[PDB]
Amino acid sequence: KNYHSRSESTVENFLGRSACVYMEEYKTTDNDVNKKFVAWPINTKQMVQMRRKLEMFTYLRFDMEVTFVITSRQMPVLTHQIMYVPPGGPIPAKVDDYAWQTSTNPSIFWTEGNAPARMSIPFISIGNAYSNFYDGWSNFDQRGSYGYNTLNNLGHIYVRHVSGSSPHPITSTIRVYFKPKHTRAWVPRPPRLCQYKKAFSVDFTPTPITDTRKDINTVT
Amino acid sequence: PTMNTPGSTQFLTSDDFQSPCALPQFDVTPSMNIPGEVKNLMEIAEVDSVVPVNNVQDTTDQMEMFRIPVTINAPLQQQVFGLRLQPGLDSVFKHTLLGEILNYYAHWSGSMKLTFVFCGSAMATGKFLIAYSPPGANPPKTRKDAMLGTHIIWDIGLQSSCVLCVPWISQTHYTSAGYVTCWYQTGMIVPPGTPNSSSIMCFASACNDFSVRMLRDTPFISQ
Amino acid sequence: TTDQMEMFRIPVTINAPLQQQVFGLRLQPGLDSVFKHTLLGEILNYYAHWSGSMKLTFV
Amino acid sequence: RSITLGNSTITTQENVVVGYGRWPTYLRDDEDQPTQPDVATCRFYTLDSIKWEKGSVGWWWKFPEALSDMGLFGQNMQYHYLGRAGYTIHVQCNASKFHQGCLLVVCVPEAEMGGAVVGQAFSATAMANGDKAYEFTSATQSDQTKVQTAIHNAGMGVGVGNLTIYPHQWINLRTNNSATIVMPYINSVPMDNMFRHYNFTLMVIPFVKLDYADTASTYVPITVTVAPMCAEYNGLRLAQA
Amino acid sequence: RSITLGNSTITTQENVVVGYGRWPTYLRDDEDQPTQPDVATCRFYTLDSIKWEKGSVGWWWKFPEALSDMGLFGQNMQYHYLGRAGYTIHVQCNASKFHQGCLLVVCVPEAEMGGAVVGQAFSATAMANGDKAYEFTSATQSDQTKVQTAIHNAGMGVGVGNLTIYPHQWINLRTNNSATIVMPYINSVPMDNMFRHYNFTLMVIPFVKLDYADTASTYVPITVTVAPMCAEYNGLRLAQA
Repeated sequence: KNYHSRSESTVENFLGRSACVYMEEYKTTDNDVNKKFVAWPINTKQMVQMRRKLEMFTYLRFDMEVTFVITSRQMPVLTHQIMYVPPGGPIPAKVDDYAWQTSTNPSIFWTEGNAPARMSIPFISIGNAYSNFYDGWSNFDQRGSYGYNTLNNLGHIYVRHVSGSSPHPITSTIRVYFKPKHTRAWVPRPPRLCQYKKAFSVDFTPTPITDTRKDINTVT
Repeated sequence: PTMNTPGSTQFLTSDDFQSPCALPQFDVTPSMNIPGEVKNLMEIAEVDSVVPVNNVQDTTDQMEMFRIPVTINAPLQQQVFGLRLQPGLDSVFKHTLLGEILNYYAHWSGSMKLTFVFCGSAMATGKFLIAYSPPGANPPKTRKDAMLGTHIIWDIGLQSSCVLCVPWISQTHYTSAGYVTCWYQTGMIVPPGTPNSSSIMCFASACNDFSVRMLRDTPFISQ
Repeated sequence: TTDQMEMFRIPVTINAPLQQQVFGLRLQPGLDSVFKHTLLGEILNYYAHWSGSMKLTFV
Repeated sequence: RSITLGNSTITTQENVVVGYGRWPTYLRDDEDQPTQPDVATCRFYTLDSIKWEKGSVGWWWKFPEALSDMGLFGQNMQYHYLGRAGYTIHVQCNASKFHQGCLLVVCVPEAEMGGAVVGQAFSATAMANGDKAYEFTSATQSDQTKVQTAIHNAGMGVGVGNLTIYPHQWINLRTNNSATIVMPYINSVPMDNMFRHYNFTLMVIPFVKLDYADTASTYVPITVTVAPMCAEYNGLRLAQA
Repeated sequence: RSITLGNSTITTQENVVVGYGRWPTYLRDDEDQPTQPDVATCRFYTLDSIKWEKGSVGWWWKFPEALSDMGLFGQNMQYHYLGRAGYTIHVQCNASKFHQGCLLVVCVPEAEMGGAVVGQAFSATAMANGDKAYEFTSATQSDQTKVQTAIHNAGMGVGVGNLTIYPHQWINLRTNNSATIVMPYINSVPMDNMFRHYNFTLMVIPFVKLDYADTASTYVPITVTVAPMCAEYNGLRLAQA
């Protein structure tokens, strides 16, 4: 052991890590149209560890990048339409409709046997920074939703399997990796001390501050 | 030190990459200087357009939508018309030039210009109270209430065009929106041998500058 | 511990011998229960190597 | 001795803890969107006087809802739409030398507070309701339509000892008796509607309970004085042709 | 305010009464007889805290036997043979403003004390026995193996009012609360064995009894802090040819 100095504690290389955030499966043929494609609203409040890190700041400004790892099991090459609907775009409600054919939705076409698909979504928002915490209401009558604003909203990623007239009976599994880039953070905030109970609320149940020991004078 | 990095072997359908020319060794016909070159879609929206203010529930023909009626007989305190400024969702401005350009975007803000031109007899005279209500404010319910706010007394006798540059025009995606109302103040006065009706037309523009951000498809013509 | 707000108070009283111990601490701000959940504790637990000096003010 | 501050009301007192080293300042220090700075708003809007009893737990006031019924400031919130303001908060208590206690005067920006029952919603009248000092309570809260209000977790689930990050000043009755916190405007949008959003919440937390000996006054009156500084609004008039 | 003295331990305090106007100083300031100044000895060796009760008479500590079991100083007394040292004694008591009393802090050089029974001998354990504050008593002492211990004659037969010759400082609780007496080395031989001879005896004598009113602390703790300054010893190594 010796002292020296640090530079691994800078905000950018603290919160900037690739981490899995969503994993889902889909089957190209079945009786449920819900399961013929994958939907995924982008948010960073699903992975508990990742959430806790980001919630030590109130305002955050970053442009993310999303990498997909797709595998498939049962013959020829198979292609995937990895569409990105940005906020206030049209969303598909079923596999094959005009919402897939929309030309304002950036859509990757990646075929298997090649290095993973990737794209870098920029800083979308009409605000000047995403806000993790919001202490307000959706309307000024104050009877609406609590702790929700639309300026921290991010789009949806919809993945479907590009198929011919009659699909195969294949099934695929996707995994999504998410990594902030060029992070800036403003206003620090105390760490969490309770276990999360909701993915959107700040709800908690009271818990003791710290673990107990036999006596104040007793230390071993 | 590689170009086989993940995320560089795909069709991203928004590529800015250069591509091979299908037939090189072909000479193109050089460009001609044709009148009226366009450089922005914003130039289109900065052209005045007749808005259909009148669009009552039961409308006999479609050419009376551009005419706001003004008549000799009508009380001295009566309302001429009402508008809600929101040039992207309000039915009045929905299909005007300004409306069409705006609906191809998802974020926009700036100021618009409303000119009110009296098209009528050359012998009529009177006054009106074009009143403006701020975004948060409720529309006035009486002429007296309207007069307290911001108001322009437009003299039909000495002018025939009233130009109102209105600020705080934003997307707002009930809603906070301004209001432009107009009220009788004197009524229309005419000498013998003159019609007992006249009309007011209305125009809209995108003023000095607007800013539009993020493309979106129109929700008008369906695929 | 009856309540959780008496954890921040070290008691001192009129009656108590002249040679008696007030409190004890073991400085190890990353594993000792006292400092485990403080600001300093939380930052430290996101790392696997750390060293330096800390400051203790008694008011 | 006594540096008598005058604005339009006088407050005699005798450190300043700036929020983050940023003083309140106009947005103009940086047509389409004209603004209207109201310079008559500032003056000391002294709030009600809470009683610090021996068996008390803590108190909080949501801003700017505490000043929603206070004079000109209150009126402007109704009239105007978008507005931004910074605040100078003077929390003073008056106590003798036979009274012992400690307080943590802390301004917490954007504090979202969870419900008492997990997975339930509560009304806006459970957090703020004009000028009232809502009271934190010992143990849990089992009233469904209330905020969690457990003192040890500060009603946010963050642990009460760690609230020292935020601009805070300690009123130890032993020595000092005044706390001046100059909170600037902190938001991610230049100016916002003052009804929808509660910008910050002032919390006064007694860390050491009041012990008053015998035959002395049984309460210590804590008075909060808020002066809105450098308040700007939106223009209400049309631009030129 | 508080002139924090540091040596290797810290003592915060806030006149110096020099013994006779002579500060402690090395004998070198003036082979066959080499000396070895130990400069690590000084530091504040705080003694035990006596309780000044209402019914108390007085206290005394023999030096240098009080520091015979205190750290490095204690060790050197066993190792080395001949040694000389001067002392800075800080006698501080802590009392309120509702307590009234007077103390005479006096350093008496070479005080021979007579036995309780005339013409009898007593053991060395009757005067000193490590760090203990031996207590003077009212009236006579009839225990044969004890020192005379009659307060009015100071246990020497000299009259207690006349002890003001020796370097003394009065701790009147009304005003001051600290006494600093810097005693130099006074002996008729340059350096002497530190077990055989008790160089001086510190006596604290309450001239006015403590009256504490009602429902206040019934004792005033008097703490004695001794720092040996400029301590010299004898060399333990051979000379050159």
